[PDB]
Amino acid sequence: LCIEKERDALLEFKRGLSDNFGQLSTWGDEEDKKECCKWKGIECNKTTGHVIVLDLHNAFTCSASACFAPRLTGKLSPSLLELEYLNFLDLSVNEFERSEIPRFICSFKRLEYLNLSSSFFSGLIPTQFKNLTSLRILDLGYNNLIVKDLTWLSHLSSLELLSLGGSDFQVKNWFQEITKLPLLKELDLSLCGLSKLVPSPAEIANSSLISLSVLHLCCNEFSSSAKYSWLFNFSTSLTSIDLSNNQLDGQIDDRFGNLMYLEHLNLANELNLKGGIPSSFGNLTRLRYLDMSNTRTYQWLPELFVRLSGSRKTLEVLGLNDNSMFGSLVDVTRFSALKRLYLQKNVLNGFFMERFGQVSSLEYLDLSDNQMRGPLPDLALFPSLRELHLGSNHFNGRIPQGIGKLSQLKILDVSSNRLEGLPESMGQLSNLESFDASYNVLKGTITESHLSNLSSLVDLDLSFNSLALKTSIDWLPPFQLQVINLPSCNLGPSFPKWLQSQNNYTVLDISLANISDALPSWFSGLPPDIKILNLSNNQISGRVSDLIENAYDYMVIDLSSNNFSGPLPLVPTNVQIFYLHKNQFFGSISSICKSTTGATSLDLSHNQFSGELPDCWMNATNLAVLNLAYNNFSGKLPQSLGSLTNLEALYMRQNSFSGCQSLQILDLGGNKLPMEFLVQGFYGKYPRHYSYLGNL
Amino acid sequence: GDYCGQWDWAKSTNYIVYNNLWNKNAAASGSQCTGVDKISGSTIAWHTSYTWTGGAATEVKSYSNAALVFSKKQIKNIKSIPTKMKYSYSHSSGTFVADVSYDLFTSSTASGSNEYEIMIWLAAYGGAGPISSTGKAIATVTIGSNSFKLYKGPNGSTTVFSFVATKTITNFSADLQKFLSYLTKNQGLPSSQYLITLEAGTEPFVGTNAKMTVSSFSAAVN
Ligand SMILES: *[C@@H]1O[C@H](CO)[C@@H](O[C@@H]2O[C@H](CO)[C@@H](O[C@@H]3O[C@H](CO[C@H]4O[C@H](CO[C@H]5O[C@H](CO)[C@@H](O)[C@H](O)[C@@H]5O[C@H]5O[C@H](CO)[C@@H](O)[C@H](O)[C@@H]5O)[C@@H](O)[C@H](O[C@H]5O[C@H](CO)[C@@H](O)[C@H](O)[C@@H]5O)[C@@H]4O)[C@@H](O)[C@H](O[C@H]4O[C@H](CO)[C@@H](O)[C@H](O)[C@@H]4O)[C@@H]3O)[C@H](O)[C@H]2NC(C)=O)[C@H](O)[C@H]1NC(C)=O
Ligand SMILES: *[C@@H]1O[C@H](CO)[C@@H](O[C@@H]2O[C@H](CO)[C@@H](O)[C@H](O)[C@H]2NC(C)=O)[C@H](O)[C@H]1NC(C)=O
Ligand SMILES: *[C@@H]1O[C@H](CO)[C@@H](O[C@@H]2O[C@H](CO)[C@@H](O)[C@H](O)[C@H]2NC(C)=O)[C@H](O)[C@H]1NC(C)=O
Ligand SMILES: *[C@@H]1O[C@H](CO)[C@@H](O[C@@H]2O[C@H](CO)[C@@H](O)[C@H](O)[C@H]2NC(C)=O)[C@H](O)[C@H]1NC(C)=O
Ligand SMILES: *[C@@H]1O[C@H](CO)[C@@H](O[C@@H]2O[C@H](CO)[C@@H](O)[C@H](O)[C@H]2NC(C)=O)[C@H](O)[C@H]1NC(C)=O
Ligand SMILES: *[C@@H]1O[C@H](CO)[C@@H](O)[C@H](O)[C@H]1NC(C)=O
Ligand SMILES: *[C@@H]1O[C@H](CO)[C@@H](O)[C@H](O)[C@H]1NC(C)=O
Ligand SMILES: *[C@@H]1O[C@H](CO)[C@@H](O)[C@H](O)[C@H]1NC(C)=O
Ligand SMILES: *[C@@H]1O[C@H](CO)[C@@H](O)[C@H](O)[C@H]1NC(C)=O
Ligand SMILES: *[C@@H]1O[C@H](CO)[C@@H](O)[C@H](O)[C@H]1NC(C)=O
Ligand SMILES: *[C@@H]1O[C@H](CO)[C@@H](O)[C@H](O)[C@H]1NC(C)=O
Ligand SMILES: *[C@@H]1O[C@H](CO)[C@@H](O)[C@H](O)[C@H]1NC(C)=O
Ligand SMILES: *[C@@H]1O[C@H](CO)[C@@H](O)[C@H](O)[C@H]1NC(C)=O
Repeated sequence: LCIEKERDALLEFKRGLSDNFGQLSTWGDEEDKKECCKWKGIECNKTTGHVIVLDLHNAFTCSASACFAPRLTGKLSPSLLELEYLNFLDLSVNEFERSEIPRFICSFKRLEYLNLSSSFFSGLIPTQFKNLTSLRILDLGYNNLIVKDLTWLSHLSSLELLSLGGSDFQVKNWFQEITKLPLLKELDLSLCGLSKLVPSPAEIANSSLISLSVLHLCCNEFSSSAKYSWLFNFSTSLTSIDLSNNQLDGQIDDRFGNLMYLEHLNLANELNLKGGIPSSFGNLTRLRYLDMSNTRTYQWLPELFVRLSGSRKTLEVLGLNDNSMFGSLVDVTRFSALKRLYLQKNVLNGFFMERFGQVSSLEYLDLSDNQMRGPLPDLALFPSLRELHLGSNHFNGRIPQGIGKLSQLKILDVSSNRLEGLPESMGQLSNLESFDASYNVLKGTITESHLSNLSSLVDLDLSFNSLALKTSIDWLPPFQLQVINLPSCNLGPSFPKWLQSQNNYTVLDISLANISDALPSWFSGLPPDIKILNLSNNQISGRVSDLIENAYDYMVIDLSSNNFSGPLPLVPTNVQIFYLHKNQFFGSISSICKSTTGATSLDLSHNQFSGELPDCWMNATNLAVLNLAYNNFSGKLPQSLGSLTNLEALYMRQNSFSGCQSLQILDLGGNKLPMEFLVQGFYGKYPRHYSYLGNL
Repeated sequence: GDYCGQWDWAKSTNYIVYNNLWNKNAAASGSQCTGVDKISGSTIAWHTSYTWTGGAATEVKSYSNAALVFSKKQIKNIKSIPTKMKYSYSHSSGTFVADVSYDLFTSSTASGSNEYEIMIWLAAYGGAGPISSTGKAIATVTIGSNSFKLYKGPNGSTTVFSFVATKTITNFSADLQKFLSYLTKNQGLPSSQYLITLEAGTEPFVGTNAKMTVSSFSAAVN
């Protein structure tokens, strides 16, 4: 294998490109990398050596609000003409010199595949492409191309696929040119201006017949059924239609029904569909995908389900979210092949009942942001669930005892419901990664039985219930929580002991518990990556000067309303909220100077701090609200207090004192002489607003 | 002056400038610092120097921006949002990925969680791209002799629209009311939403010895 000419040509092509993210690193002239066949993106033939495939394609990796692709920048060398037997050429996501498509591509004489989609090519399509007689797959979509003449298409008599989306499309006779390809199956013409160029009936009459299967016609301002009617010259062979983002304003066309062999209909992101699926459906019998998201359907849910009755044994994904649909979800398990069902953000004022016993194959279900009532159904009828979101509803009743039979659930969200209790089977899930049951009226006590076998739990959210959590001593937890959110939960008279084996947790909110025990010795060091620490409104006592060790992820510390005492704890270098009011601390606060602090809110009111205020406030110019009231400070105020240009509040009253724009409030009562701040970085990129309802 | 803290900011009259090192832990051996140079009338000039390397080379490290303070109003009642921005950029060596973009956050109430985000990308350096569910633009729109490709994507519980410029715009002057009106008319943005934040700044991914200087910046909500 690996004839030297091919290796030299590939090396010359490599030389032009400027890689920066490790791609093409397998290529080289070193004797260790002599063999061409083992290179990445290069595939040879078994008998001869001339390579067959050159697939230097990349992919998108996405983050909170951005995506990245390791695009290859360089010049496309003509030495690729040494590839006389090549038939696969996929250079899709790379951005080369943003210029015209190279002309030598027409002189491969054996090409059967070509995918330059999503590159940054521009200019007119080369006219020499008429020499690509053997092409079968041609993708040139979503580049800044300009197409206004399709005369080269007539000579390409082997295509089964042609993608020309995202172009400045201006061909008025495109139907006639497309029809000249006898074996065309799938057509991509998305993002073009097909609204302005609708085929005429005469030219549709003056054309051959070609059996199309998949149509990808999106992002054209159709807005009416009279501008895409031509696709109904393909009822015999149509199998997939994608008509998303077209600003459609009207009833779904009744001729969408009676389309045999249809399996994939996408009608998402329209203007107003005004009733949703019409009566013409139910004749489909083969539907496997139906996306009508964000279309303002205003349809009765049982009517939609009865009009979809033809594809019970085949319908797999049913996206019907961000619409306005009303009614009750009744008899969903009759769909044998259903796997996904989305019904977020609707006006569903009804029940979730089964009223007959048959199993379901649903793996993803979400019914959040609705007004559903009644109790939950027997969840043992959904053995293969993987996610389950039922938040913001008005569900009542206890969680059914069959919840422990799922054995595959990963997410369960039942927040903002009127749920009354939790079952003992919750422990047997063994694959749950998150559990959120906040803001429910949950009663009773949770023993270790409810938490016996959750070996993959990462999220625990039982915020603001009447719940209790008592675990027996000498219990070894099987999970390492990363977020602990248990406010207003009775964690016991003593400090919880299951925390000893818990490491590597990012937040800890066990406030409003009934802990009446001193800080245990074993609770001496928080995990290094701790973010939020809230122990407000408890009866914990001891010294916290040896508990905070200046981690690099601190954002919120709330040890207020307790019985803490001792020297003021070290302030983290990146903390933002520092609440320590209603405690029994004492001494001077001179240690608020040794390090620069980015705190935006600190409260030290209602303690026994004495001494003199340090003249070091220039090191913390990020302050917004400062509270030192109801303490026993003395001495003259520091002049550095005039350097806090970001102050909005300064409460200093009930003291023994003697002797800056946006300062809305200035309280200096006694001493012998709603506000809202911003904590940034809470929801990743997004900030959070905190309101301080300070007294007066 | 110049400040290098993670969350530190500078609040001037009718303007606030942040550093916003909100994802600094994703990289190793990096630094950043921003500073205000001159303020006059409604015009603010600033600069931001940084050097980020290694780590997760596919994530945004910071969004040092210059935000505007205004009385929150509904999109219906906004007449015009004039804006200007002239910037220069100075990187060095190689493997440079960054971004310059406007961010507009809107929600249902005056102070609520951000439900809608609108980004305007005036420059995409070295493979930086907007969030997109499909990876493909869903609209091509021209505003004031400036072309833009529109992308739609999810960010937790937020919908992010992105107007990426076809060519780099180092001197921008426009009225952002057109973008919001187009979004409400065609993309389904509710017109009763409250525009809570308007800002503009950079977003580095990987860059060595980089510095961006905004010579002028202005914005207002009428
Ligand atoms: C020429 O070259 C180009 C190169 O650019 C080729 O173009 C690429 O081609 C490849 C295939 O060859 C494409 O990859 C494929 O992508 C699809 C799409 O994945 C994305 O969408 C998924 C579904 O999104 C819906 O659901 C999610 C929730 O599940 C939701 O968040 C979305 O918003 C969306 O919801 C909508 O639909 C619902 C249901 O109808 C509605 O209810 C709802 O309201 C909405 O309307 C999504 O799951 C997926 O998520 C991935 O990405 C995120 C973010 O990065 C990440 O967090 C996830 O973990 C996922 O990684 C994407 O967002 C994908 O489905 C395909 O999957 C195949 O492959 C995998 C591999 O493991 C298999 O497991 C699958 O079973 C399946 O076989 C596949 O990955 C690529 O997208 C495409 N890119 C571009 C830019 O074009 C081109 O094809 C080449 N041409 C030729 C001829 O060769
Ligand atoms: C690898 O090379 C062999 C040898 O040329 C190819 O097999 C030939 O294919 C052609 C076209 O079908 C026939 O006319 C020849 O008779 C075949 N050769 C022999 C010896 O029978 C083979 O197709 C190549 N591999 C690939 C994937 O194309
Ligand atoms: C679904 O398909 C049937 C045929 O299988 C259509 O039936 C035709 O139209 C009406 C139906 O009331 C009747 O005249 C006959 O059943 C059929 N007409 C013929 C054979 O000439 C039915 O109309 C289709 N559904 C819809 C909504 O049109
Ligand atoms: C928690 O679940 C695990 C699942 O692996 C149980 O571990 C084994 O489960 C099988 C049944 O599939 C039993 O036959 C084994 O005896 C179990 N092993 C052990 C060591 O118990 C585990 O039993 C479950 N927890 C409890 C308390 O039963
Ligand atoms: C403000 O913070 C700085 C830096 O944290 C403090 O600088 C310290 O100053 C002392 C006395 O000169 C030195 O011994 C330390 O080495 C310095 N620390 C650092 C990190 O440089 C400064 O003391 C603080 N207070 C004031 C009023 O500036
Ligand atoms: C295209 O095919 C014709 C017909 O044989 C031939 O004359 C011409 O040279 C070919 N084009 C190229 C660039 O080789
Ligand atoms: C109509 O079809 C015939 C088929 O023989 C073709 O020759 C003729 O050019 C077509 N009409 C037009 C206007 O192209
Ligand atoms: C194609 O559609 C047109 C509608 O204008 C119709 O006149 C013609 O008969 C159709 N041809 C078919 C279905 O073969
Ligand atoms: C520690 O937590 C992180 C999440 O930040 C996780 O990726 C990692 O696997 C955890 N390690 C252990 C040992 O639990
Ligand atoms: C800490 O928890 C209490 C009640 O659980 C809450 O009122 C307080 O706002 C929390 N602290 C912060 C900084 O949000
Ligand atoms: C738990 O604390 C609340 C509030 O302090 C109190 O009303 C209640 O009696 C306590 N429960 C017990 C068992 O002490
Ligand atoms: C904690 O302080 C409160 C008021 O300061 C007091 O009523 C309570 O008895 C103290 N707790 C203990 C254990 O002394
Ligand atoms: C409070 O300060 C006063 C003097 O300002 C003095 O009685 C003593 O230092 C403190 N007394 C109490 C009860 O805290």
